[PDB]
Amino acid sequence: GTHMSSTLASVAATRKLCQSFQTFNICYAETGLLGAHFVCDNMSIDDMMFFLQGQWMRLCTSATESEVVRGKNILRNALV
Amino acid sequence: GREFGHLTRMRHVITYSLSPFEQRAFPHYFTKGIPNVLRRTRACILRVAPPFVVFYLVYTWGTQEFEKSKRKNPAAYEN
Repeated sequence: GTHMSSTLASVAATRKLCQSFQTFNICYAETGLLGAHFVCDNMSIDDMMFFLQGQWMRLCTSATESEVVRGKNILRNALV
Repeated sequence: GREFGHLTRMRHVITYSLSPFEQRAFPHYFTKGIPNVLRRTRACILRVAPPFVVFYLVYTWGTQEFEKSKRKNPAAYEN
């Protein structure tokens, strides 16, 4: 719900902006697609996109240590 | 009321676009622009110009007629 660590997930749960969204990293031999996919209502797409893009920008400009540690733990758990 | 999301109902229309940083801002500006301008001019020249041509004819006649009116009339000073 609204207590999700991911700020985008928390916003989506709070505002009912998205039925389901997920980030993907589909790698190929020399290229790949890095991004997100979401399912939204007619009147929500814009907002969701906004927040999604904002999230990216945060990581590009202001990424903190605690959230990076959480992401590393998530990646370790996914790998194992 | 009038916002993107409920303006109209459209189905089965696929649109393909391109990034503005992947395409040229002036693609075939003269090779295709100049023929297109001529086509547009030709389609409109016979609906826009003829009224203005009439004005030019009226303007010239009025200017000439006004000049002629101010000119001296020799017959008036005869006798």
